[PDB]
Formats: sequence, structure tokens, C-alpha cells
Amino acid sequence: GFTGRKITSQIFIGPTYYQRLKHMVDDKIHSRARGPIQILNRQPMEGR
Amino acid sequence: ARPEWMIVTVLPVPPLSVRPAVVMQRNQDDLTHKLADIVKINNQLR
RNA sequence: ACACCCAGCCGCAA
Repeated sequence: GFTGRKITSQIFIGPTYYQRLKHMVDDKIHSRARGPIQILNRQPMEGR
Repeated sequence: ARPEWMIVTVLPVPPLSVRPAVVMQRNQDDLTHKLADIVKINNQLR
């Protein structure tokens, strides 16, 4: 794609079925900086 | 640590920090309920 | 100057 030169090998192409999964990075992402604090342990809490 | 201190005769009552009480937006911790029960039975025996 | 209490149960990711 970049150079336009033929690839030396010969790639294996063709259609096939793919599935999007429930797992999404926008949901799994998380960060914390001195946020809310647990009542008992006086420590950071559970879950994003 | 003495042998006579082996037996508990004055049961310590932990502060509220150990047994925090949280209102539902006044719920009591399980330990708080148990300590209410034991003081109740102590008064009954008295 | 924030607002949401906790135990249990279950599914699921590496």
C-alpha cells in the first residue's frame, strides 16, 4: 500500500465470517487519581 | 499477659470506625447488632 | 463546592 511495489510473497485472500464481541475498550478503560474513598477501609473503592 | 487476664471479664466495645453505621441514602453493621444483643443479655442477667 | 450503604448470588474476560 505504501510503496506500491509488489509484495514478494503472495497473500492468502478471501471472505470469511467475523463477529464483533461484547468486549469494548471504551468500557474496559479506567483510571484513578485520589477519587472516592471506601467508608470502612478508608481505601480506594471497587469497580470502574 | 496474666492467667487471670486469660478470661475475658470486661468485653471491649470497638469504636464506630470499626463498625461504621451507614444510612440508606441508619443501617447497623452485623457486629453492632451482635454487641446490642450481648449488652441486652448482660442487662437481662443483671 | 460533588453523590451513590452493605452483604449475598451469578455470568464473563486474561
